[PDB]
Amino acid sequence: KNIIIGAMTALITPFKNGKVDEQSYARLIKRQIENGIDAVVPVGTTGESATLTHEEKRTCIEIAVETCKGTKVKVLAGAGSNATHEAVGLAKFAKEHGADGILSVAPYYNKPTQQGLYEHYKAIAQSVDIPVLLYNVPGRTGCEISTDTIIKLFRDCENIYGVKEASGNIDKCVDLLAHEPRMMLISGEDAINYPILSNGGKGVISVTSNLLPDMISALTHFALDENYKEAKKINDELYNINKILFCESNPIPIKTAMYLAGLIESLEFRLPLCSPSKENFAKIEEVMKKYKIKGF
Amino acid sequence: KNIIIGAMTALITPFKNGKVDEQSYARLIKRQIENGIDAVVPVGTTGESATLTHEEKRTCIEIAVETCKGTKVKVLAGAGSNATHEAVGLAKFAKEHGADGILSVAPYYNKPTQQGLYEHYKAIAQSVDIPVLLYNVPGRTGCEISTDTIIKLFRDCENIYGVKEASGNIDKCVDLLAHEPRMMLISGEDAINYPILSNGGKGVISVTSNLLPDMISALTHFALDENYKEAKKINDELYNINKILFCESNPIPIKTAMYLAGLIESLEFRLPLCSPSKENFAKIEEVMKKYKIKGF
Amino acid sequence: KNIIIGAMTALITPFKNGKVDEQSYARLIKRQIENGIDAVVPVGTTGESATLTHEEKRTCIEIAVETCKGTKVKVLAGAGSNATHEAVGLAKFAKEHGADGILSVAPYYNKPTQQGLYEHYKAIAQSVDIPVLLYNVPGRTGCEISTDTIIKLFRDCENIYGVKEASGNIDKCVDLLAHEPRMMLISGEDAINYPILSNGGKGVISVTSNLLPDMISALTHFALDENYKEAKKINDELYNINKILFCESNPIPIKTAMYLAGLIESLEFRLPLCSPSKENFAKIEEVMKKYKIKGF
Amino acid sequence: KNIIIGAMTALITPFKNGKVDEQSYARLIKRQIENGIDAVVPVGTTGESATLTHEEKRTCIEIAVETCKGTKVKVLAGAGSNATHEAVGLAKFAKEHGADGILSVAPYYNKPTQQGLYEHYKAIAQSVDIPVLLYNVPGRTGCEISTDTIIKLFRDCENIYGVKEASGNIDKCVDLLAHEPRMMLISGEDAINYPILSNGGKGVISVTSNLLPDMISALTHFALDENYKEAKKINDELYNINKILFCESNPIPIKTAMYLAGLIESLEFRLPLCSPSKENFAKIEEVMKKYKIKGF
Ligand SMILES: [Mg+2]
Ligand SMILES: [Mg+2]
Ligand SMILES: [Mg+2]
Ligand SMILES: [Mg+2]
Ligand SMILES: [Mg+2]
Repeated sequence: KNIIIGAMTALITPFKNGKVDEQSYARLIKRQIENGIDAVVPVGTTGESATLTHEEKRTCIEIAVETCKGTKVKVLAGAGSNATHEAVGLAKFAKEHGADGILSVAPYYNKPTQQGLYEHYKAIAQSVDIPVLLYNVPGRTGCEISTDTIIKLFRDCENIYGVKEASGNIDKCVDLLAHEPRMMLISGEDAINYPILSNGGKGVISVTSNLLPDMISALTHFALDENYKEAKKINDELYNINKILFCESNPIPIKTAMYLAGLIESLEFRLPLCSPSKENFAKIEEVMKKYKIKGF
Repeated sequence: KNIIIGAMTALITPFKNGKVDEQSYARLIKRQIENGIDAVVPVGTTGESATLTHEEKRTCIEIAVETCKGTKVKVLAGAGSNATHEAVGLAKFAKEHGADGILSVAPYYNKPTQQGLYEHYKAIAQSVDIPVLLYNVPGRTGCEISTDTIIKLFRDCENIYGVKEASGNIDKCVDLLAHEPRMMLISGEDAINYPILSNGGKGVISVTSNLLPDMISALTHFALDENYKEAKKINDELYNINKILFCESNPIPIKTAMYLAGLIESLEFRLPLCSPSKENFAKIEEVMKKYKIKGF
Repeated sequence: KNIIIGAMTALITPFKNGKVDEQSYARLIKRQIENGIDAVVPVGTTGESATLTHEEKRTCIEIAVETCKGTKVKVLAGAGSNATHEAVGLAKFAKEHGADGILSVAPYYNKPTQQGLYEHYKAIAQSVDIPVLLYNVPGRTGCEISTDTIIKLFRDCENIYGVKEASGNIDKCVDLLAHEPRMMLISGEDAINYPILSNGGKGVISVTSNLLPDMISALTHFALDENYKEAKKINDELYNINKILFCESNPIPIKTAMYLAGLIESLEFRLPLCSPSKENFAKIEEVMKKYKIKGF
Repeated sequence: KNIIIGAMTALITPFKNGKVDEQSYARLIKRQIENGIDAVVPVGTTGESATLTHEEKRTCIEIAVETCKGTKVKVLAGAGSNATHEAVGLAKFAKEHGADGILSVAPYYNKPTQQGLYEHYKAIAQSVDIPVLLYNVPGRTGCEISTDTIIKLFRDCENIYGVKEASGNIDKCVDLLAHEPRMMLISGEDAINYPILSNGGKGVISVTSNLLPDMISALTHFALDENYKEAKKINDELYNINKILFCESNPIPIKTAMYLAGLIESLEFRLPLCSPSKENFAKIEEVMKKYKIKGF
């Protein structure tokens, strides 16, 4: 199977005066490329996919594809939906614009059955010829892709090569790789990046890397080289920022941190996302003081 | 405040060959009107709003408006989104197509903070001049509208008159009406329709009423007339069907039941929703046997 | 079946210099009698049963029996254990001292299966000829007595006549009384006393009644007389204190309130229970000011 | 600090005709010793501590102590209680009978606050001069020892040297060792033995080791030597049995398996524990066939 693994970043989407800051966006992707990141995920959860128009999604994927040309960095485009017809369309659309693969979140809100999830992802995978990474985040979607469903999809569909887990469930991570060791388990939870990698996970799709790409990149490559002592050291040092970045719902803290670091001009979200409380603003600013934040 | 209360039905959306069966939709609405229902909710969760196009939503809302003409039955249109710009747009469109009010689900997947939810709903309420009913369903959205946020919205925005609760949390129902007894609490959980009504709730937005509109209508109207003994008797008799209608994710069981009863022509969903398991199909058929299902 | 129902109080156990203050205990029970309580529950959860010696349990049960003599107030003695051999002994012990019935908590910590729960309570019920009330509080025990297990025990064993539910699950309360309407469902959760009673529950075993026995007894008797408007009114008025009494784990707040009210001499617990934080001490004190606390 | 780490077994307690089978108990401990186990835990959760008398607990600790003399194997005696005075007594008794340390479970059922847990464990630790291992299992106790409380006790009390974690929470395991890397984090959850060990955990207190002590011991010692590929390989191979051993509440499956393997004579529990379902009995028997079970 064709795969996209390694250190990867769920890119924030900066807004300026209500619109996508296209210049900032490209500049941020170049900063990730320059700090050892292996792939970028435009228009994921961290990129506020829910509040972007279809045209803004196209724009962000196109900027990511264009910025990564001539480098080793791959573009794993977010292209999920809780409607199978729309998710299939978004997958073909990401391929048509040159994405190397797609990240496709499990359907939110309508809670499909395991059978329904299987048919959902089989339709997506059969619609394109580029790698597809499943994305399990039950706290956001209201549903869980079972281990059996993931493994069935991995074995039945060529393009489906792994899953990005954001479930706080290391037992499930053991279950997955003990029964299907060929899949690419990807950490979707920065605080437990090292435990997932040390169990055989092959990458991360990180929030923290927006702010500290060199550290997340070093962590991942130490771990993939079985330098677990060095990987664990970085994971431990990052625990405090990894947690504070979820003091409020992601991406509210990471965008606050990027703004505090001078990496984006405006602390703008699209409703229903908004600025954090005055405490969490102060707590994020205080935790950042302990880390070396790369500039441009 | 202008309100929409009483016995209400979250209408299923029947499909035939992948298309909305418009004749069937109108005939099912007529059936609801003739069995004492006070309002119909087109394109809610039970109506598979997630997989309908904007034009199909317009279509279902318009059929609901047209079928209720010349009766007392109101149209409380589903018109929510996890993107505030879209939720405001959907509310304005629901008003333009003749809805009497809107039901607006709490943003799913992106988990806004309480501050974000307040701003979300304040934008929606200010966009139209028809009643707005909040909708709290944390098992599906991944977020909760706190009691404090609900009360603030009720008090600060003229159009917001209550909340549909699907949270399995009678403590919260006490909290709401003990601190703001002027709001309209609406049951969004059929099995506990009577406990919510007996605490001062003023209506239901029901799944079971799709199949048993006369029983759900009688229950609600008994409760509103303070005949609690008769309301509880129907609530108790309906428990088995109320629960089996959630053996699988709503609306999979209710559509299965409508098909088994001959009220819809084909057991069709839009992916990622699909037919129930053979075992759950049999269980639904078994529970139905104890109830008298009105025809057309 | 012989039953013990109505408004009941899970009595706090006052300590003085590390021992049970037997006069205070007696003084507290007559105060409950004088304010309309129908039964008292010595040595329950609220009475710190876990840290009392066997002899101490005997003293509190005997004081309860003697103080209630010649009044209509009954003694429903706490007599549970997570070891069946011991639970049987405590039930016999409780009967020998003149208790009218026993409250028997579901086995904590060792998580018996439903089959094990059945055999546990069948052994207890067969050991005495006085009524047995089951007690389901899964947040504390780690196990749940299923509806089916409760109903089977009710139907198979003479002395088992109902269940005290502290599970925040009004759905289960509907489930219980819809399938076995002859059982005595007892609210073990003060905030939702009225919803449980309004569904056919026949009593409460209350924490709040320690402080406000007149209000809890009036609430219960209003509801049993089908004056739901007046029962709901007291339930609504009591919500703030009903919630603050669990700001920390019961009985830490209620004993704090009893001490603040001058109803007990010193705020003493047995470890691992201890005084609340200074912040919750103040919170409790502030909520109490809105209520009229009967004296002795 | 004095520590007890490595591969450890939460010993089952065999019954024959309702009494502790003392000869079987000694023989099972010798089997653990001969298969590379570094310490045995008499009368823990897996040993049915809840239903043993004070006499039987002393008998089991004494058999463990006597059987381990002249070997390197330590005795980490279960000696916890939800009453601090009793937990202090049991700790004192464990030491007097020659235990090398004690395992002390967080108070069950009575739900102490974090302040209360601190005072509870400080009283225990100050009562003896042997190592004390905390034990967090919130699914069974209804309370959680927070990371902050664990670290405070580790730093404030000499003999408190770590925690056995049964919480399904790899995030917390990262939190613990990142802020206090000197403590001994012990896996109390067999399925995730390897992830905990690979993050710096230093031992296991295992259920599966009752049946497969050689495999658990090899896993642990591979991991302590950073032979992670070999440790993970055993962890993966053991996943199926690790999970099936909790098909029903531990120790029902493990005793069933020990009986099925011919390692104990009689499948006897003390109520409220009981035999597993017929179906689970078969599922355990099926899964056992894939593993080589050492004899005596
Ligand atoms: Mg790589
Ligand atoms: Mg599995
Ligand atoms: Mg409140
Ligand atoms: Mg020794
Ligand atoms: Mg070695």
